[PDB]
This record gives sequence, C-alpha cells and structure tokens, in this order.
Amino acid sequence: DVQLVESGGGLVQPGGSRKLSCSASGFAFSSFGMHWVRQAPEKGLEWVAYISSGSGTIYYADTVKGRFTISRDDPKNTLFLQMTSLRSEDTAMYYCVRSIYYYGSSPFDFWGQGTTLTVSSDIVMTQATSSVPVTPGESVSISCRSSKSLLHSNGNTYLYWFLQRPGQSPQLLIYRMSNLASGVPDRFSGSGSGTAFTLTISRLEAEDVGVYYCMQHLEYPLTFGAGTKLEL
Amino acid sequence: SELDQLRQEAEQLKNQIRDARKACADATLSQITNNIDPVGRIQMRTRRTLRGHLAKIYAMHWGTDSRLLVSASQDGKLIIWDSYTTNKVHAIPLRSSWVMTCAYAPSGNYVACGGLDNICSIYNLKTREGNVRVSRELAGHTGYLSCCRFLDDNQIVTSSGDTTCALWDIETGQQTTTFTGHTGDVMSLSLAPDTRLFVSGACDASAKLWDVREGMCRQTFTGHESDINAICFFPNGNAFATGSDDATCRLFDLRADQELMTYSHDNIICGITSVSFSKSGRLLLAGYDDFNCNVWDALKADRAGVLAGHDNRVSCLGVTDDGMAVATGSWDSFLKIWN
Amino acid sequence: IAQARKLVEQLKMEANIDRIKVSKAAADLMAYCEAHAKEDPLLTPVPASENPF
Amino acid sequence: LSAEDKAAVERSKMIDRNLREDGEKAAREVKLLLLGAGESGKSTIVKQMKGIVETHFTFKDLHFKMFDVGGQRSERKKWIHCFEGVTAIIFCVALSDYDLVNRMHESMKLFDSICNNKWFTDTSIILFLNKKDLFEEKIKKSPLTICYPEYAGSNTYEEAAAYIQCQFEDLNKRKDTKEIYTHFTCATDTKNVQFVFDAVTDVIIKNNLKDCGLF
Amino acid sequence: QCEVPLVRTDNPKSWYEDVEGCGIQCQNPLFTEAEHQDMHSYIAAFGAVTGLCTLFTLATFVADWRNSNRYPAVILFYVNACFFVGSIGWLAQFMDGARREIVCRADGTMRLGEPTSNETLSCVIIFVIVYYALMAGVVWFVVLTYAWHTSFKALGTTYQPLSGKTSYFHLLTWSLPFVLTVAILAVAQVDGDSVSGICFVGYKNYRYRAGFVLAPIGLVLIVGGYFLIRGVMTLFSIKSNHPGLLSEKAASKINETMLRLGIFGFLAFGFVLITFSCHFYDFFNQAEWERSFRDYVLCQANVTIPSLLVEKINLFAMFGTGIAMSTWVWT
Ligand SMILES: C[C@H](CC[C@@H]1OC1(C)C)[C@H]1CC[C@H]2[C@@H]3CC=C4C[C@@H](O)CC[C@]4(C)[C@H]3CC[C@]12C
Ligand SMILES: C[C@H](CC[C@@H]1OC1(C)C)[C@H]1CC[C@H]2[C@@H]3CC=C4C[C@@H](O)CC[C@]4(C)[C@H]3CC[C@]12C
Repeated sequence: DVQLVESGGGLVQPGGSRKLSCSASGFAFSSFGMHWVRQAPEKGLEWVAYISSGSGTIYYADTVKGRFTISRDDPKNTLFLQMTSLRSEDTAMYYCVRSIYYYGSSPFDFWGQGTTLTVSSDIVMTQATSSVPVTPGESVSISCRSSKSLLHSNGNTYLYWFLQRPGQSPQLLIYRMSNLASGVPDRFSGSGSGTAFTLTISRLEAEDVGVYYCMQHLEYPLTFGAGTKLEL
Repeated sequence: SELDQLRQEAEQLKNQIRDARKACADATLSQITNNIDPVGRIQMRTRRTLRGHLAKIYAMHWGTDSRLLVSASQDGKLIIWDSYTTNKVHAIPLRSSWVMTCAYAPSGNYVACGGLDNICSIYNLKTREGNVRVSRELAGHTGYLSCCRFLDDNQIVTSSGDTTCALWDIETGQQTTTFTGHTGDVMSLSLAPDTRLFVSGACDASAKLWDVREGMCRQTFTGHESDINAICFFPNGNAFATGSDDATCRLFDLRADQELMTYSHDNIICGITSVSFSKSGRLLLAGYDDFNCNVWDALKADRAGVLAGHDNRVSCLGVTDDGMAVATGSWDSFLKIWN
Repeated sequence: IAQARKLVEQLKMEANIDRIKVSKAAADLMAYCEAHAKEDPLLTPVPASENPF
Repeated sequence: LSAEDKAAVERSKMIDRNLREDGEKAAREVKLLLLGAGESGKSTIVKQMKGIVETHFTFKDLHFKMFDVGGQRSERKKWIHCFEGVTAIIFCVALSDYDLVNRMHESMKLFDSICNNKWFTDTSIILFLNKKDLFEEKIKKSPLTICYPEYAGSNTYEEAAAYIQCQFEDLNKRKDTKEIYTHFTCATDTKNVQFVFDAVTDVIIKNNLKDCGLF
Repeated sequence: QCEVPLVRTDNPKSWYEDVEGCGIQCQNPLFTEAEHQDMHSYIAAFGAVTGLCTLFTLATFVADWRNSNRYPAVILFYVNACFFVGSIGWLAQFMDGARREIVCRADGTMRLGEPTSNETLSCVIIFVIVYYALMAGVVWFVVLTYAWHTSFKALGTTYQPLSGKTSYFHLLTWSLPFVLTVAILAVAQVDGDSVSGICFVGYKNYRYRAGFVLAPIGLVLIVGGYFLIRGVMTLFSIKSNHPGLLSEKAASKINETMLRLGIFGFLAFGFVLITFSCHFYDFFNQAEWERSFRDYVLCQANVTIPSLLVEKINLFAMFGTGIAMSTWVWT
C-alpha cells in the first residue's frame, strides 16, 4: 500500500521561505527517483524539480532554478523542497511523484495527494482541443502533438498520458504512448508517431471524466500539455 | 523365485525393446544428410561482456523478450541484465549462496532459483513496491535443485539430485505431480516448445521423456557412457540433444525412439556441461570444460566453429528465442553474448 | 520385489510404441532445418543495420 | 542516451556499487567445508565451535563460516566443485570406531578421496580426531591390530592414537602444496576453536605472503 | 678552417658562440676512441645481461599469467617490463650507422638541446624511451614497497587493503614520469653523448640534469626507504602481536621475507649512493675539465702559429638496479 503524503503548505508572504516534506510509506523509497510537479490554481501541471535514487543527479525547471533546493533523507523516507524568495507565481498545489527507471519500468506511476502552497529551446506539448463533451458508452479520441520528435533512436517514443479526476491527484494511464499502466482497464489505448500522438478510449464510462495531460520524457525540462477536459 | 522370473522378464522385455528400435533403424542420419552442403565455418564475435558477478556463475536463462537474461552465481546474488546495453535492471540477494540453477518466467513477472539448499525459491519482479520479493519457497525435494523450468506463472517443473523431477503449483506451493523413474541424480531438464511433455537427463547416463499431465515415463533413451549434464529439445520438439561427461553430444529422436548421431572428437576429452540448438536447429551449440564452446553442424556432426572467450569452464549456455545471440557463462564470473 | 514389478510394468508400457523409420524421422529433421534456414541469424549473420548487438 | 536511458545507467552503476560492497564485505569471512564419515563426531565440533547447514561464528575478530554439507545424500562429485576456493576443510574422524562396522577404513576411503581431489589440491585440511576419551579405554579391551594388522606397537592410547594420526597424515600425496593440521578434540573451553583459528591464520599468512610474491 | 673538436656546419643554432663556420664535432672530444670503444663494449655487455634477466622475469610472469596475476606481486612484472623497455632503448644504440643518427645531426655537430623536428627525431624517441622506462620502473618500485607495507599491516587476516587502489597506482605511476619527460622536452634540455651512445637530460647545464634525475631518485629513496622500514618493522612485530601461536613454518617464511626485504632495501640504498657519488664527482670535475681541455688544445693552437671509471660505475648502478628488480622471482 504505497502512499506519498505532502506537508508544509499554507499562506506565505512573498520573498519568504518554506520547506515542503513528502513522507513516503509503503515502498522501497531509496530505489525511486522522486519528482516535484506543481499545478497553478486552475491551470495544467508544471514540472519543478527531480532528485534520482542515491541523490546522485538533480534537475530544476528554469523558473525555480537557484531559489528551490530538492533533497531526500532515505533512512527517514522523506523528500524535501527547500524553496526561498517565493514569488506571486508559485501559488500552486505541489505533488511529489515517485518514478523508477530501468528497462520496462513505468515512471510517474504513483502521485502524492498534493499540498496547497499560496503566497500573498525546450519541447512544447500542444493539446489543440481544451474541452470536448461526451456521453458514457461512446468512444473518445484525445490528440497531443509535440514540437521535437519524441521517437528516440533506440525505438522508445517517450510520451506519457495522465488523467486527473475532479478533486483528485493525476494517475499514470499510458507510458511511452503504447504500454498500459498497472491497474488501468484496457479501454485506454495509446497510438501515433513522432510529433503526433493519440489516446483513444473505447466504451467511456462515468470514471473517465476529468483532465488528460500529455507529458514528454525525452529531455529534462519535463513539459506537460495544456490538458483536454472531458465533461457530460 | 517370483523375483528372479520377474527380473528375467524385465531383461527379455528390454531385449524386445532393443530388437524393435533396431528393426526401424535402416539409414544413419549422417548418411541421409551426406549430400546437404555444409554451413562452412561459423565465426562468432563476443558483442557484450556482462561483468558484475564476483564468483563462478552456475546458470543463465534468457527472457522471452530476447533482451533480458538472468544469471545466478555463487556470490549469493542473481542479476537480471539488459543484454542490449549491458545494464543491470535487478540484483536479487539470495538466502542461500549455493545456487546450481536459474529460470526466467516466459511472461517475465517471475524468476526461479535453487541450489544445495534443496529449495526452489521463486522471486516476483513486477511488484508495486519496486523491490524484487521472494514469492514462494518450493520445499519438498530431498537432494538439490539441478534445474528449474517455468510452464506458466503458476506451474514450474524442478530437477533435484534425489532422482525425482516434480511439477509444482506456485500459489499452493505443493507438488502437483512427482516424476520418479530415474536411478541417479537428475542433472538437466528441457520443456517441449508446447510444454505438453518434457525430458530430463540424469547421472544414470539415460534421458527420459516425461508427460507433465499424466506423470509417466513415456520413453527412455540410453546410449551415453557417463552422467548427462545437459538436455535441450530440437526447435521442432521431436528430437533433443544430450551433453555428457563422455565429451560426446547425441541427438535422440522421439518418434524413431533411438539416437540418430553422436557429436564426438578425438582431442575433445573434457565432459560437456551445457547444450542448446539454434533457432532453426541446424547448428548445435555445446559448452565444454575445455574453457571454450563448440558449434556442431547438427545434421552432419562435423564441427563448424569454436566460441573460445572464457578463462574457466562454461557452465550455462542459451540461444535467444529470436535466435539473434548465444550467451555462454563460465566460472571466471563473466558471461559473453556472441553473435 | 514390488519395485521389480513396477519396472516390468514400466518397460511393458514403454515397449508398445509406434516407431517410424530413421529414413523418415531424419528427413523431417532435415526438412525443418532447411525450411527455417533464413530465420537463423547465427547461420546467415544479419547486417549490422539490423543486428541489435 | 536519452532522459530514461541515463537514469537506467545511473541505477545500473548504483546497484553495481552495492554489489561490489556486498562482495568485498562477504569475501573477508573465512569459509570452512565441514566433512566427516557417516555418523562421526561432527555434532560435537559443530556445537563446541558455536539440505546444506551454515553456522556463522566469530573468534578474535575473525568471522568463520562452516558449511555442514554431509546431511546431503546424493553424488558428492556433482556438487563438491561448488566448495573449491574454500579456506580449509574441517575433516572430523570418530577415533572410537576403529573396530565398529570397517568404518575407520571407510573414513580413510573418504579422506583419501577428498584430500587428493582435483579442486582441493591446495586447500589445507584441519583433521579432527574426536571421541578421544572413549578410544582411550576401548583399545585396552579391543586391540587396534584388528583394524591395522601391520601395526606392531604398544596397545596404549599415546601410541595407538599417534599411529592413527600417522596413517591419516600419510594419505595426502602432495605434502608441499597442502598441509594437514591434526587435533585430538579436547573438552577444554576453547582449545578446539583455538586450534581451528591457529590453522586458519597459518593458511591465511601463507596465502598473503604468496599474494605479495615473496613466500 | 677551425680547430680539431669543431666540424664545419651551416645550421643556425649549431655553431659555437662567435664562431659561425663550425660547432662541436660528433664524438665527445674529452675522450679518446679507445675509451669510446671500451665504454661501448661495456654498455653492450651489461645492457644485454639486464635485458636477459628482465626478459626471463617477464617470461616467468607471462607463462602462468592467469594464476600469477595477484596484484601486490604483478608490480614486480611491471617494474621488470619498464626496465626491459629501458634496456631495449639502451641497446637501440647498437646498430650500423644508428649511433651517428642517435648522437649527432645530418650536418655533423653533436645534438645540443635537440627537440627540433628539423632533420631527425631518433634522439628524442630514444631519450623518451630510456628516461620514461627508468622513471616509470622507479615509481613502480616505490608503489611496490607501499603495497608490501599496507599488505603486511593486514597479514594473518582476510581484510585486503588493495581492493580498490590498482587503478590509482597505475594512474600515478604512468602520469608522473610522463609529466616529467614532456616538461624536459618542453624546456628542450635533451643533449647527446658519444660514449653513452644515447640522448639524456642536462649535459651542458648540469642544473637541469641534477634536478630532473637526482630529485626523483632522492625522493623515491626517501619514500621507498620509509615504507620498506615500516614493512620490515610490521613483519618483525607480527610474531609477538599474533594471539594464536603462529607455526614454525609461518615464522620461518616471515624471517626469510624480512631478510629479503632488508638486503633488497640495502641494495637499493647502495645503488642510490653510487648514483649520487658518481653524479657529484662529475658535477665537480666538469668545472676543471671545461678549462683544462681548452688549455690543452690552446697548446697545439699556439704551437701551430676525465675519468671513464665513474661512467662505468654509474651505468653499473642502473643495470644492477634492473638485475636486483629481476632477482625477486628466483624461487
Ligand atoms: C665542455 C663543453 C660541453 C660538452 C658537452 O657536454 C658534452 C655533450 C660533452 C664543450 C662543448 C664545446 C667545447 C668548446 C668548443 C670551442 C672552444 C674554443 C677553443 O679555442 C678552446 C676549447 C673550447 C672552449 C671547447 C671546450 C669544451 C666545450 C666548451
Ligand atoms: C644513465 C645515468 C642515469 C643513472 C640512473 O639514475 C640511476 C638509476 C642511477 C646518466 C645520468 C648522468 C649521466 C652522466 C653525466 C655526463 C657524462 C659526461 C660524458 O662526457 C660521459 C658520460 C656521463 C658520465 C653520463 C653517463 C650516463 C649518466 C651516468
């Protein structure tokens, strides 16, 4: 029973400091490369920072570089984000996302519940459709086009489909635009080519409604889509 | 005298069997395939050198992916390699350091292991916690696990040194069927392509054809002079090779119910310990104690090549399920990937 | 004593097998080896453009 | 490499580092194969010094691992090569069964078979002659000459025991590569484990001075 | 026409100061052809014997390379390989016309600071072979002594202190001599000699010779000597500090090892002393010889109108060093 629990949110004065703690409990935390992704109050997801297994590799988004410091305590099973000089553009819900990288692994599989923090060159993923109404039992087709070709030389085409249901944390659906995530029904099917991708859902039911995000994992700014919203 | 008459009847019946399998042996396989043009010389270059182990590696098995393989050494850990990039995807610390066998499930979720501890421990790779975890410990053998082969994610056949092969049920953890016809330590094991019946080679110098569903010795193949340490089916499923301590490989046929030919050589006197056919079955790989592998033209018995890359005797040997590469594995703690 | 009986019953159940001549069981092995000669990347080494090693 | 292949290589390197650390940690423990005749005094020496059975004990900052394998009824020649590169071979012989059925000749056969094996051509043998206190009085009643007819000596303990020692230490055919350390298992607190420690430090010193290229 | 020890050349850097028409002749004018041929035959003899001993050691090591590649010992193989390469570099002088190609230019003047790449590069390649082989062998010897010290510190236990220092040893021992030789080549101090029959550092300006030779050799004496004394003291103290009555055989082998280390340490010390003594004798005699020779030739000039032993002793010091590195494998 894997669980990521974030704590350290609240109202901060701008230019202040705060530290968010994501206490992991229910898996080998030492083996998982951990991410931080944030979501503006009504906008799509946005990558913040990442620290690999053994803390041997770190990256940051250019927006939060220098100000934010990611760190993990493997013995205590806790992931930190020591953020300094908070701007008015950091008022967002922060998710800690586990990800394990080996041949055939499903990174970004489990997402934390999210902590609300409020204050007083790269690849661009274009989700053209931003809203499409649908009735249950039908077949829906969500599209996502990239700028750079995500089909790597080794054959892997690094594109991930996330679904965020209302008042929930986004869950992994498809990794590398073909492979179904563990515990996902076989209604969802990923297809496409380089710079053109499509998530098709056959026999849509009342659980598929929400926002579908399109994330690339080719290089290390991790850029999400604007998000396609399903309604009734 | 009801024992003596019964033993004499057994002897007469064995003489009848030999007479029958002699009556239907007119042309030597070598004589039929005399006009087939040879495969020339097969030169294979070591592509990868999977270099992680710190002791003699004893077993090795390819995943059905033809990319992931698992090697079990006596340092007390079996590693799962990405052959294409020589990356280690898992390093599973074992309870017992003494390991003689290793199997990779055809689905790729499970990996079996066993040795001198008599327990065939099965590990669960694809778990929710990201750490390889011991699924079951299949105890019940009284010898030592010499070979393990997966049928499904549920069934596994095991080859112990108590002269018995057993078919297990992983969930329940109990023996479903116990195949007991041998009179010596059962050293090797090989599933048919359809997994409807398997074959085991024992220290009795005799291979036996078992039926997984019945549990009865269908046919018994004799001819070897010493312990047979390796069995492998022909890709057809109607023939299997047998490596022994005679330094000779023999290709037995299931339908003809006898040996077809022998893969011997004069300056080869070290006991072979691993066999494997190529994807087409034309060339028979063979891992000797000369510290080198050999490549026999499995239809003509003339040697085609030599995979001489190892500083110690090759233990394990496996051809990929797409016949792209072989992977020899020796006591020098390295396992090359030839092509 | 019953072990000898078991061995006799084993050899009895092993003696009533429908054998085929080696002339046929050899032709089948040869025909199979020949039919799949193109799908053997160790017999005919594939070019480095499609050899993943 | 890509974003994921780099992280996969990082994981590979990290588990390779852990594998190396586990290897160098486990390679500093001295390993000893425990052999002996069928129903000999193995129990006494395995209990005093603390499928396959492994007993891990420490003595004067030296971690010993004894692999009591004799519980395995199979072809010994088919798994004995797993135990090559072991430091010593603790070989216990029940000294009291010189007459019982013989069994002493069977223990001599086993010793002769394992001491002159292909794999143990250099591994020194720590021969324990246990059940000394029974053998002490047993020879006064039953003469040893029934076991060794070529023995013309006094029917006393100190001569008969020394004769058995000389007959066992004779069976090794390479007196330059491998040594044989004999002890008469005593009920004293730690003299048995002390003797094992002494023999093991001796073979370790010889191995180290060989590794320096100096011997 | 100019004087006897000057040969008529036209190369700009070649000529002697205030005499543009001619520089310095090929053969060292301070020595007679008799001394030249005697020294050549002597160098041939000891160079050949050194090469033979080092090649025997290399052959003994390579014959069983699998089981005989234990790391604290294989350093002897590496020292012997370095000294074998050094001896080959020394004997490369012995060939028809090669000596004139190695000691002098195509004009006829002996080579004075000759990283040039103008006419010939043979002087540079032989200088680098000899100097790098010597310095690599010597630093390898110091690494060997360190490896022995640290190994004897952990004698009678399974704790291997050289588990992860083989790479670091290799990097250091192959880096330091390379940095030193390329530094010498950049400063362009490579002079030639007729009697020595090779190119070496700092013949004219003995400051650079003194520095680049006696500073490494003095340094390695101090470090090697220190580690060797610590190793012998360890081996001495083990007999008492072992809590388990080590056998008479183990004590016998420890005592035999202490003896070998002691005599080998004294042999290395003796060789360094011989080197230093010979170098300082030459440093002192040169100041008198540069004047006495010019006076002896001015005699004939106005009429018109050294000790070879110390050279032999110094080359004996180096070749004896090579043989004393080879003698370790005599079992
Ligand atoms: C000692 C010195 C350096 C020798 C180099 O170390 C090597 C390689 C032997 C040599 C080289 C050129 C010689 C000089 C050449 C020219 C002269 C002018 C003459 O009138 C009188 C003689 C005089 C001054 C020589 C004395 C000896 C000299 C200085
Ligand atoms: C080969 C040797 C280096 C010894 C090594 O360091 C070790 C191990 C001692 C070098 C260093 C100085 C050189 C000597 C210095 C200059 C001269 C004058 C020359 O006219 C005649 C030649 C002569 C005397 C050289 C012969 C070769 C010598 C001894």
